[PDB]
Amino acid sequence: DKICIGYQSTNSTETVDTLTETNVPVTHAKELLHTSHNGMLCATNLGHPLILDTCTIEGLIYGNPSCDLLLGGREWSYIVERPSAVNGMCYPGNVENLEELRSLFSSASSYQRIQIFPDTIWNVSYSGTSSACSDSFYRSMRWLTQKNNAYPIQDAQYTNNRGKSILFMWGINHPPTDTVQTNLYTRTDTTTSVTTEDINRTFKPVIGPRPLVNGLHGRIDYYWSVLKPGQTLRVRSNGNLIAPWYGHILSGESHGRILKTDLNSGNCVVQCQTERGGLNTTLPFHNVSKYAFGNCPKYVGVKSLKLAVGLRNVPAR
Amino acid sequence: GLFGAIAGFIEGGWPGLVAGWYGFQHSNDQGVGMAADSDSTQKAIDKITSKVNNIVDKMNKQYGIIDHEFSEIETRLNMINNKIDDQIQDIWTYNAELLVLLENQKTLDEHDANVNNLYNKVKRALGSNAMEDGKGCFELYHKCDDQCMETIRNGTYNRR
Ligand SMILES: CC(=O)N[C@H]1[C@H](O[C@H]2[C@@H](O)[C@@H](CO)O[C@@H](O[C@H]3[C@H](O)[C@@H](O)[C@H](O)O[C@@H]3CO)[C@@H]2O)O[C@H](CO)[C@@H](O[C@@H]2O[C@H](CO[C@]3(C(=O)O)C[C@H](O)[C@@H](NC(C)=O)[C@H]([C@H](O)[C@H](O)CO)O3)[C@H](O)[C@H](O)[C@H]2O)[C@@H]1O
Ligand SMILES: *[C@@H]1O[C@H](CO[C@@H]2O[C@H](CO)[C@@H](O)[C@H](O)[C@H]2NC(C)=O)[C@@H](O[C@@H]2O[C@H](CO)[C@@H](O)[C@H](O)[C@H]2NC(C)=O)[C@H](O)[C@H]1NC(C)=O
Ligand SMILES: *[C@@H]1O[C@H](CO)[C@@H](O[C@@H]2O[C@H](CO)[C@@H](O)[C@H](O)[C@H]2NC(C)=O)[C@H](O)[C@H]1NC(C)=O
Ligand SMILES: *[C@@H]1O[C@H](CO)[C@@H](O[C@@H]2O[C@H](CO)[C@@H](O)[C@H](O)[C@H]2NC(C)=O)[C@H](O)[C@H]1NC(C)=O
Ligand SMILES: *[C@@H]1O[C@H](CO)[C@@H](O[C@@H]2O[C@H](CO)[C@@H](O)[C@H](O)[C@H]2NC(C)=O)[C@H](O)[C@H]1NC(C)=O
Ligand SMILES: *[C@@H]1O[C@H](CO)[C@@H](O)[C@H](O)[C@H]1NC(C)=O
Repeated sequence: DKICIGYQSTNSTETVDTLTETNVPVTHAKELLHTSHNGMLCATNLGHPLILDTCTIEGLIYGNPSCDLLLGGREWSYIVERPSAVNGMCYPGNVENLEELRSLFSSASSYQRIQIFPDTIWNVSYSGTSSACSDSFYRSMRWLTQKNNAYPIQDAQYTNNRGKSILFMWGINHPPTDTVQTNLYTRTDTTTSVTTEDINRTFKPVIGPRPLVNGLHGRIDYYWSVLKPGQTLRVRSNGNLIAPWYGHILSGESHGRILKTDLNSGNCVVQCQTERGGLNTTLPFHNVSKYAFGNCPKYVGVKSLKLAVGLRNVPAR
Repeated sequence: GLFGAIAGFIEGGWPGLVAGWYGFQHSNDQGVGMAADSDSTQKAIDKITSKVNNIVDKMNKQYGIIDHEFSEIETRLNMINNKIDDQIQDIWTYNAELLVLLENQKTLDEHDANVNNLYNKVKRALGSNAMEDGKGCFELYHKCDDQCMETIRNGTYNRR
């Protein structure tokens, strides 16, 4: 009679690697890398994304006349700018510190407009528009121009008593000719000032024709800043100013992402979202994307991370 | 391997051993058969299960990379940012891969050691009442029926 010691062998085809050997056959193993995603843009534990399909972030912020649907304010987990979003700054010109503005905005989880300067306060025309802006104008600012061949010095004030920071915007018009300049502001030599307890900015026009854009040779330089609680904003101008009209109150913190993709969105919720799709998992790693955000595993750029559980699978036969 | 048992002097595994990783096979007048050793197997299951949980716990923390936008004149800031992202990724990928490769070796060697420890336990118990055939079996010098066999398995064999 005899008694023998032995170990289990199975039909498992699972294999694992070590530093001194590769494709070692094992009875049991566990894949630690999650590699699937639903191919969609979903809501995360922070809510639904703000999907911009026709308006760019700055188009929204400045109130481009084609983005009226966004005037009521939104709240989001993250932002998505479809490649079709092309409505930004309708009137030719550029936004100073655009990257910082888009970043500041996307970091918040919501915005709500707030009126800064009521139309009544002005002693000049304030409803100027342009064909470059759907024969209208920005809902965030007012294109101040002369009224009755007169443009007295404008000097308005506003104090943030909302107990929250207000993101505000404004612009400086640069006419293509001296005639258009006098035509709109009565004078060719103007001085505009935007100030608070902290900032102290001044601007002066520089007439001249720039290359054509939106069928125009003129331009408007766009700016922005943040009026903190208790601070007072003040604007003085005798021409060329594109006055602040409505500002935004930003709140909370979102995932702070700006995905620029046309990936499909769905009525779904995931713990972890990426620009390629979302996923749910308890595994420690994933190889979907280093840009993943939400409640996620750690990203690792590999095809598999198979951990040995059982022993070396040795076939008797 | 390190402990010389698995795929060692005990050349092959048993497809007949279905309950666990390690066990015994006996041969006497009443017949032949095998069964897993619960004590050794359950202890190994707890350890590796624990290892899996700790690995998962230690490595499931995410790192955040936002695809920041940079202007025309921020090309240096852009490269600096890319350098950070590239190394964060490469370092963590290295840690992940090596942890798995290295722990895999230990896991395989531990099963080997558990088999070796079980074999030596029985050899010690049997004493001079048996001789090793050099393949994982002990040729008993006396008749040993199922009840006798059970004493060897549950470690109460009389005449250590
Ligand atoms: C009717 C006329 O004479 N057309 C002029 C235009 O006249 C604007 C000027 O008198 C300002 C001064 O206060 O007032 C505008 O009236 C506004 C009104 O106050 C407001 O209540 C109402 O809601 O909106 C209107 C307009 O917004 C007069 O319309 O002036 C321009 C510049 O001197 C003349 O040049 C030609 O401009 C052509 C482009 O047209 C627009 C445009 O951009 O679409 C029309 C806009 O109405 C006008 N906006 C404003 C506030 O003036 C703009 C703007 O002046 C320019 O963009 C500045 O560069 O021009 C085109 O460029 C053509 O080549 C020019 O010869 C125009 O004939
Ligand atoms: C992915 O997970 C979504 C919620 O995330 C987490 O899911 C686990 C389930 O294991 C749950 O225990 C956690 O509480 C939860 N984390 C949070 C946010 O607290 C799932 O979302 C669910 O979707 C269903 C759809 O009918 C909805 O009724 C639930 O209210 C909703 N839960 C939450 C928390 O939003 C989602 O279904 C899941 N995705 C997949 C692939 O099933
Ligand atoms: C527009 O004009 C009105 C009146 O000319 C200005 O209102 C007055 O402003 C002065 C100085 O700021 C105050 O002392 C008065 O109490 C105000 N009273 C009136 C008449 O409203 C107003 O400030 C001007 N706004 C602009 C566009 O600069
Ligand atoms: C993430 O892991 C997967 C699986 O290891 C990688 O491999 C592809 O996986 C799919 C689905 O399992 C297979 O159909 C393909 O044949 C695999 N391609 C190859 C050649 O590996 C996948 O590539 C990884 N994802 C990323 C973005 O790297
Ligand atoms: C190990 O196995 C032996 C054999 O089955 C067990 O010994 C028997 O125990 C019963 C108690 O129910 C006694 O009545 C028998 O006389 C014993 N058999 C003989 C002749 O040895 C022993 O109890 C088992 N020990 C353990 C730890 O399970
Ligand atoms: C294991 O695989 C062998 C050969 O493929 C086969 O003959 C045997 O039936 C399998 N065992 C089980 C549990 O099916």
